[PDB]
Amino acid sequence: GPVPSRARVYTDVNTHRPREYWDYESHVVEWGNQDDYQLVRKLGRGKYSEVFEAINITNNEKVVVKILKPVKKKKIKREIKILENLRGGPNIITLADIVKDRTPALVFEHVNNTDFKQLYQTLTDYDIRFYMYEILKALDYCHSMGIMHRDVKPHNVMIDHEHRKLRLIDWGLAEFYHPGQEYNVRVASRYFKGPELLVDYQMYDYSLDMWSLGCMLASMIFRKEPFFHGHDNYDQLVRIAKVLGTEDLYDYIDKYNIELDPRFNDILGRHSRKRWERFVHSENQHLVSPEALDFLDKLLRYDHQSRLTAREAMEHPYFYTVVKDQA
Ligand SMILES: CCC(=O)Nc1cc(Nc2cc(NC3CC3)n3ncc(C#N)c3n2)ccc1C
Repeated sequence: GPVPSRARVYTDVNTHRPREYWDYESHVVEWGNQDDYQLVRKLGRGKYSEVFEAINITNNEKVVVKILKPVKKKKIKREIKILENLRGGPNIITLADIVKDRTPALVFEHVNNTDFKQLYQTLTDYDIRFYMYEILKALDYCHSMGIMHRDVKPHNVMIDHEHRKLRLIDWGLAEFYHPGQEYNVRVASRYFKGPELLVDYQMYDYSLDMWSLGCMLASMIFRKEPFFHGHDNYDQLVRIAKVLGTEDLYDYIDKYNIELDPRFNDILGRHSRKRWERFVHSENQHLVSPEALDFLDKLLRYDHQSRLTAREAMEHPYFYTVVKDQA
């Protein structure tokens, strides 16, 4: 069977906490008063919810309400517990309230978001570095708190551009990291799935989030959304292999003694590792630096153990200007 793996960092953070921190099955939800909110307008939909703008009539605050579709009580408890554990951390969305009426509804802080597919197009080199740094602060925090997001992607990053304000949202797929735990690989949107998910390696960790982040960075600096455009989960690994190369993929599989689905054998083929130069063009060149490419290269690795940590990523030369400016 497959070789075990442990997170390089924050390995035992949960083991050292009282049981109640991570044992979300035991959590008892604190319900607020539904009558404090009036729905204003529909914002959109999710896999597990319908999302509204509302107003708290107690204090006239704008709020966002996520009314949950039918989900197991333990999955709702997990998201609540994680949001409560992370509350106050840098750039983490605030869960304001939990209400029922017998559908349960999560009430969040409102972020005045600029349209994903209209904001990114205006971003400068500096803007990308700045917002990437802000996401890294949220990820280092949640990882340090023993939590994997497992769904990092543009839709889950709210940006109020006028206020240079960012929040990482939608903790519905997030989970506590426990050394030895075999996690569900059916997580994350296709284009952002890490190689560990695609090859069915269950003993993954915080490093999953760093792959997803690298996918985001590539899409932003290269003006290519998505970067890895697979047709399905199988073809998704092929798209990755056409860039990172098949030699390193098969090295990863060997190292962990992973049993590769036989479907893959006739589709992965043989690919060279490509230089990042082939994605640079006259339109995107203003976003691309040696620093950007070095950083990206160090996130997008097959081997989860070799990817930068959040805290290592924050020390990369790509961010030196940002770090100086924040003083
Ligand atoms: C809260 C529901 C969730 O977890 N995901 C989600 C959010 C959403 N839209 C949104 C949209 C906004 N602001 C936009 C209207 C100006 N905000 N602001 C804060 C939050 C939050 N949290 C937010 N979610 C649309 C679809 C889904 C699935």
